[PDB]
Amino acid sequence: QQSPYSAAMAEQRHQEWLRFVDLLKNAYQNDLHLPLLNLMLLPDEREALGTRVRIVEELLRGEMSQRELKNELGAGIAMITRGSGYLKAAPVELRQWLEEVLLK
Amino acid sequence: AQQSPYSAAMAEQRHQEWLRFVDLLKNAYQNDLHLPLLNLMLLPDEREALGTRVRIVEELLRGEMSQRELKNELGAGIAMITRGSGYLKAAPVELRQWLEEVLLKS
Ligand SMILES: O=C(O)Cc1c[nH]c2ccccc12
Ligand SMILES: O=C(O)Cc1c[nH]c2ccccc12
Repeated sequence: QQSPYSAAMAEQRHQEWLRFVDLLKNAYQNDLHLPLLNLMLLPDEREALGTRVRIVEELLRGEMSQRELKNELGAGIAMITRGSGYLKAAPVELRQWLEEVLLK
Repeated sequence: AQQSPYSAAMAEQRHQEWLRFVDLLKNAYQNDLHLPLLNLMLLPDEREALGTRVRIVEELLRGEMSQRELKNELGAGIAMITRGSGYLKAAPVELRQWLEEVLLKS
């Protein structure tokens, strides 16, 4: 069970995360998101984000086989399992929107 | 061409994929879906790293925190500070100046 120490540190990390999220929100409103994201994310991390969008899209579409996900997107079985679990755990508003925007 | 066709084709596919992510997140913010989208797209440790990198950038721009404090408070050793400082130097000055206004506002 978490202690006051661990709870304090977790809340501090949460606030730091929200500060990043808000900084990026504002960057988008001032057309500075692209250079901000180049500063805050390494190239391989940006590549991972682009690929993960594809994985999510293709999991929702349901047409690509597991072998095709691996060959085309580099997503092996464990990554598909994790990604599927993230989708299942996402709030309904996010899943509905992703279906609307990624499969349109 | 700057790159051979194999490398160029893969780079342009990655670029298109990146822009798709950027646009998706742009719209998520507008729809108040940014938090769940980022929880889907980033692992917990990756989210923590982004929170910490904001603090490193802030403290590098502020100039007050020492090298030892950067390591002991923010996990940033000498090499990481050098890398981060290099990213700031490479960024457009417009971004740097905006970061100073936002992050050092107080
Ligand atoms: O260089 C790294 O290890 C990751 C990284 C990406 N953007 C940064 C900004 C400040 C400090 C570290 C990083
Ligand atoms: O599970 C991972 O290794 C990384 C990851 C985070 N969000 C994802 C969405 C889809 C596929 C993989 C990931």
